[PDB]
Amino acid sequence: QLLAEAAKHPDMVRPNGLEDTPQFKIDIDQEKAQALGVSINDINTTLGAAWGGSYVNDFIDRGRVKKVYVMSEAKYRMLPDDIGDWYVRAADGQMVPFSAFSSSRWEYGSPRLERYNGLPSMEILGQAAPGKSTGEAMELMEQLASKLPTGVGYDWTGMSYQERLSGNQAPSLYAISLIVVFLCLAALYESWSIPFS
Amino acid sequence: MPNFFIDRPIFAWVIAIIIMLAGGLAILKLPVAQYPTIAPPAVTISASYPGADAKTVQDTVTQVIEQNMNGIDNLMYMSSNSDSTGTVQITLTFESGTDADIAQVQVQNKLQLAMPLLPQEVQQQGVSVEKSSSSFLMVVGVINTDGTMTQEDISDYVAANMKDAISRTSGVGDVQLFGSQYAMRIWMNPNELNKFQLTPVDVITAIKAQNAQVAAGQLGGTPPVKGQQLNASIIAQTRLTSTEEFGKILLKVNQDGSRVLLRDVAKIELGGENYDIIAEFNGQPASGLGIKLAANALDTAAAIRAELAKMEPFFPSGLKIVYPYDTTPFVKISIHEVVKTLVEAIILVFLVMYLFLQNFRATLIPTIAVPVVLLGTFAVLAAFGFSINTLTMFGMVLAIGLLVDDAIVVVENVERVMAEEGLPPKEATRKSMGQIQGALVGIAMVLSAVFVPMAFFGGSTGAIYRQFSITIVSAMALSVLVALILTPALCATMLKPIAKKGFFGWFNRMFEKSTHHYTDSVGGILRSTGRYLVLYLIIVVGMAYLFVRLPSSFLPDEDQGVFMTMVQLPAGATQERTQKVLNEVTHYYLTKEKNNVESVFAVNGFGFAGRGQNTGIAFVSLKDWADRPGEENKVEAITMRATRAFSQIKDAMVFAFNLPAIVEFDFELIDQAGLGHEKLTQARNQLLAEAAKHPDMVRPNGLEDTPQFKIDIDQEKAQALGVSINDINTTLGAAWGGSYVNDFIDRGRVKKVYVMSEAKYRMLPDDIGDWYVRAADGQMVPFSAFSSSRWEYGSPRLERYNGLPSMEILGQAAPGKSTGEAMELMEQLASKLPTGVGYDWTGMSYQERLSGNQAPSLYAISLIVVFLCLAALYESWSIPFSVMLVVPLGVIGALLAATFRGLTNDVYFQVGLLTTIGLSAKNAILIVEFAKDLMDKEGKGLIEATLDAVRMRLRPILMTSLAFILGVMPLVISTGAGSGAQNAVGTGVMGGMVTATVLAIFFVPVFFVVVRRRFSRK
Amino acid sequence: GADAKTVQDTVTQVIEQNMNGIDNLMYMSSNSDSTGTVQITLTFESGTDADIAQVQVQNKLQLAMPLLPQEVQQQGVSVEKSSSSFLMVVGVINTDGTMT
Amino acid sequence: GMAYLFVRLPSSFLPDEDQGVFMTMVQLPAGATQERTQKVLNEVTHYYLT
Amino acid sequence: SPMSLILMLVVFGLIFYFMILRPQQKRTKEHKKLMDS
Ligand SMILES: CC1(C)S[C@@H]2[C@H](NC(=O)[C@H](N)c3ccccc3)C(=O)N2[C@H]1C(=O)O
Ligand SMILES: CC1(C)S[C@@H]2[C@H](NC(=O)[C@H](N)c3ccccc3)C(=O)N2[C@H]1C(=O)O
Ligand SMILES: CC1(C)S[C@@H]2[C@H](NC(=O)[C@H](N)c3ccccc3)C(=O)N2[C@H]1C(=O)O
Repeated sequence: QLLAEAAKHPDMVRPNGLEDTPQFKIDIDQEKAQALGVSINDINTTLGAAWGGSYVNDFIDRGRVKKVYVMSEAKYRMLPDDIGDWYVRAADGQMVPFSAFSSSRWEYGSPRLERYNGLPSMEILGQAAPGKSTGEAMELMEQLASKLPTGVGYDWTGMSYQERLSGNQAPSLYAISLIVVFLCLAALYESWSIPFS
Repeated sequence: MPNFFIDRPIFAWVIAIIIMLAGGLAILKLPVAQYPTIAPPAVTISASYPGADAKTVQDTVTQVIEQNMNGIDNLMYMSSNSDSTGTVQITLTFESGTDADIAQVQVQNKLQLAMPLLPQEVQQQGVSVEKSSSSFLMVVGVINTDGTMTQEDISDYVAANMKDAISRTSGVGDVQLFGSQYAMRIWMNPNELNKFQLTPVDVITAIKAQNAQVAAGQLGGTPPVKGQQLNASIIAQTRLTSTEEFGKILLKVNQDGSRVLLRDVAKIELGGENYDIIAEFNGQPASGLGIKLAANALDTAAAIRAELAKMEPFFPSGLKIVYPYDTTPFVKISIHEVVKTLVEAIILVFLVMYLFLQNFRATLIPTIAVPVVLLGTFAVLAAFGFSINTLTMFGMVLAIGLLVDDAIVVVENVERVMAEEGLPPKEATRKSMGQIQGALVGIAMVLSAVFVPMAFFGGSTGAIYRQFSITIVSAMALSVLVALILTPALCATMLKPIAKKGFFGWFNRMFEKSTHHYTDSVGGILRSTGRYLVLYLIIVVGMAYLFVRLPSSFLPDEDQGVFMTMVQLPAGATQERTQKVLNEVTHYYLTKEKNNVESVFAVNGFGFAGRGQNTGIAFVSLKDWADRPGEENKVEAITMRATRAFSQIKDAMVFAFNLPAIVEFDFELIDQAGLGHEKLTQARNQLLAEAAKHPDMVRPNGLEDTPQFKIDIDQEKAQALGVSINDINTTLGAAWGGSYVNDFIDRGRVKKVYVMSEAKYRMLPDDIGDWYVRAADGQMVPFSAFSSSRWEYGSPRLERYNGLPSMEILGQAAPGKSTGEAMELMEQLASKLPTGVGYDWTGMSYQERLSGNQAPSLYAISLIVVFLCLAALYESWSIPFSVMLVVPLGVIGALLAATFRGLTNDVYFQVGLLTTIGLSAKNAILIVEFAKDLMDKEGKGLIEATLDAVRMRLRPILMTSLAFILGVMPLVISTGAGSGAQNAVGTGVMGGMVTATVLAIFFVPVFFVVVRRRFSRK
Repeated sequence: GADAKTVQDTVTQVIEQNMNGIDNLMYMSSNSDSTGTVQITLTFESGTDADIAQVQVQNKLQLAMPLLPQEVQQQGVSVEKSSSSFLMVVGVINTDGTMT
Repeated sequence: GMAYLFVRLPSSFLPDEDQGVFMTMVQLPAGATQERTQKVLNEVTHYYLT
Repeated sequence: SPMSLILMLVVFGLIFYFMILRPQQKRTKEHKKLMDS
């Protein structure tokens, strides 16, 4: 709603994360799993192991320690169906397909996922480049998005949280020298009345 | 530079304004703080072992950790506790002044270098480590308005938004909490289990199984097959959420294809992590936030209160936030006094001036000669490591008076000439500063030999004396210059003479006389000295006697709108009981102390020296000062009387008390020759008991031994039946102490999943049989088939000092005077004890040199740096003693003062006389000065010179005093807000400044004259 | 081999939640790649002891890592400081077309 | 005039100083295999060398 | 708060009633100087 709305006051604002990706749900059916006599372990391992890669031992390779990974070669893990392909062993001493107790289904998920201060959060890159007065560019956001639901709050990160920049504070120290200089110059014998020149 | 700065006003003015502007900023850059970091920072390693006990923990965690710290820097003293619950708290203290940051980071490693040994349960729960500071900067608590909140939901709710919300403010602290973040609890039940032939194991197992996020690569990742276009990660089993799913777990399946859910064996519900601490607010279900810290300490506080709105609306059923304990107001209600003081003093001074200089056209001088300084003073405060706090505030306030002083001491003489020589504004002001010149310096540099010297002190005490010392040195600095470069300047611009009404301006006449009577007097008294000199000593004696007759306190028992009260029940007291007895406590306040007691944060099961479900504490928040009139309506008594009321409250000890008025006796025994707790507890017996036969009208701090339940698993019988000595131990502790199984996300947050048998099956010894373990055979077995009981004693909490078995004592001898004797008994008294039993000093006691026990060391010192500093005046030796001598006078004044007032020799007091002595020294100088001058500056005239001086100098002396002695009357009375401190200070100087002027003048012309007659005698 | 779900809740969480007391925590950023990667960046007020400002942390990490999934502990948790990125980036290449 | 003139001038942090270096990014659709991201990188790499 | 009218007054009153109280204590300790006899 926001990134989209903010989009109706511009001339000619974006999320920084990635957007949601398709994912593959498995749902291991315990009962059916136990009915067959297969450790809900041998399963999970026999899965991730072959699809994600396990860090087994270590081994020295030409005078250096290295890892020993195990993962099923590509040929057998490119497609959903390929899941059946994998057979787990049951106590019985007889192999079992995943498919004998697994079901699929697709759902969306989130490639990268983020949270600000232990809290679920999403970053935005709102840029107003006139060049002048950005202290206004921020105001929209904070109120603009104020029309949002409940739980949704806001805050400033990165460059934005560093409130006082150069120029947004420059006017503060300047008027100052109008003190330390007027001041310093007055020290010349009798200054007052004259300093202004 | 005066005769120099006096012909060029603007460069002067301008150099003052600068100093001013040094505040416009200084103020700001400053962290307002309640108090000066006054303690040894100290790392404190917390550990836990769910369901253990004082035995295991003591030996399986505290030990593997206290013993694995062979090399650390600045280990002052390693304290230790070991609660029967798993809790372990090795606190490590460090010499006041170390790198709190590395002092702790320097440790943790040695912890890692040992934690791989800790019991799995202990590692897992997570070992902890922190620093301990001013405890809870302000303790917010949450409560349900709409009676819809559980004893746990407020902790839970607090746990997800607030606790971590802490840092919404500008700055925040280390530790905070109460209550219990929710936790998936699967209360179990032995009967069903035995029915289904099931073990707690199966359960604990069935959990780690059907509930646990799993990693499952992804389709078409890593070394793909060339030509794959789709790439998506796989998602398998995840964590659990619904309180129901857990219930829907799968435990077993019999012969009829039917299944058994976790539900079928245990009640599953959303509970807390541990049920040992229940808290109440005016007896209303409530949980709080232990904000143990959080920069402008004053501003932070006020901001958590700003953040407050972020949750008013939030959550439908009340949830009104209340602030039971807040150590904040003591700042606004302190910064004020300073101001009020400065304000009242600056005004108060203005007036005096009129009744003396009667010129408004020159009454302004000081009114600049004061702020300007207290400003630059603020500046030189951030100059170093000092914080705008109450302590460094008094100095401001205190020094104020003094700060003022210089003013007139510079405006009168600079004007005295205005009538004496009838000389012109500008031409006079030079000559004016042509004398108080050096005087002014030494005078100032001299005090630095009485405030500074005191700064450098012990460890804790000095932590204030300096927060003091410089606070006044600093202010004594700006003093001279501002009074040397600005005053001489601000005086030479505005003013108008003559070499000479009625109304109230006849006053001057009344004054003149008294000037004369003084002159006429001293002269006569001089003539016959000895008569007055012998009187001097009598006093000298008196003072002393008087002095040694006055007590010694650290700092007052300052009244703070806060106060604790404790509750300790008998060994074994169930939660219920501790509560029944807490409820009474809570009553009394809300009941019979209505007019004051605003509230009463009560917590069942949590005592400062004891813990479990026997202890208890209540946070009583009295109604503010302006609403409690009389003394009897104040803390000292409210506490005094309540404890009295409790007395007759049979079978549990209770009492309350005011707070130390600064964050902070203790005697440690040791098990050194290898004995044991029992023998060691057998000795602390003989001692605490014996020490008890020399008192007027001494106690262990730990808890005493509690009844325990021994089990003794009979291995043989156990194996004969075919039951894993494991399935056993687990199936036991598991169901009786609670295991930390998996984790599960609860509404977007990770939480624990604990398993423990519901109460119904674990309240009594017999209930042990109830539990059935499974044997390989495939047939259930009772514990009772291989377990036996028996009761023995044990020790609730258990402790050890420096990796060694030890017990703490709280030996207090409160006469007030000489505690260095109170200790001696102990060390020798207990010397009659067995072998292995040693002693040592912990806490407050180990900090040997306190304030007053060392004060005599630095004092005799200034008798060097002052005598010394003052000698630098042209030709000093032979003469120095006179100013020196003037000291006892103002001293017997401040003394009589605190004596009558029934006051003790407190720090601010130990401070006082110094001020005074400074003044006692002050005036004297300005007299012996002109005295010295005259005799050399021009024609010789001893006696005829001193008088002449004793005259010229009287108007000022008297002048100042009217001021100072007026910019202090304020503090001495007041006992409404803070003020106890403001009592010792104020009363300290009045009594001084009085006996420091009437009595102190006459003698200087004496001391000095006789110190001079002491020269031509060789 | 995890994914944005587990990691988010089984590592980032057991670690972001187990840092209750740290000094100068300006703002705690966070990413959680679907691959296992987790990057809690902790910023500090311009001007602190980069050295203790970090050494002051690690402990609170240990005070929590025993909970991380075995796979995660094992791979090795890491911690660093971030400065001027790559003072100069050298790369290597095969001249003789013999390198993988 | 000065004033008017002043308020008429923009505000930059520091120039967009030219440095003999420069980054260019490549973001493909959700699911894009390595291959794809590469196919689209290769073009990028081209243009410059090209 | 605007209590300067009840405070500034306490001043005019305070000063006088306190100064002479100082001067007086300095006239008796001045006469008791009869120790010249
Ligand atoms: C606040 C401090 C500057 S003074 C205090 C103490 N220093 C001394 O006691 C001093 N060396 C000394 C004086 C006399 C005899 C023996 C030793 C110390 O350490 N603290 C400092 C700190 O912690 O920062
Ligand atoms: C914010 C501040 C008040 S403290 C910080 C620092 N002060 C010190 O290092 C410390 N007092 C010191 C130690 C050793 C010798 C001399 C002084 C300093 O200067 N800053 C102040 C400021 O710039 O305003
Ligand atoms: C490079 C530094 C010496 S100046 C810079 C900053 N200090 C201030 O902003 C200063 N106290 C201030 C001025 C005006 C208003 C409020 C506060 C700070 O911190 N940095 C120092 C550091 O990191 O070493």
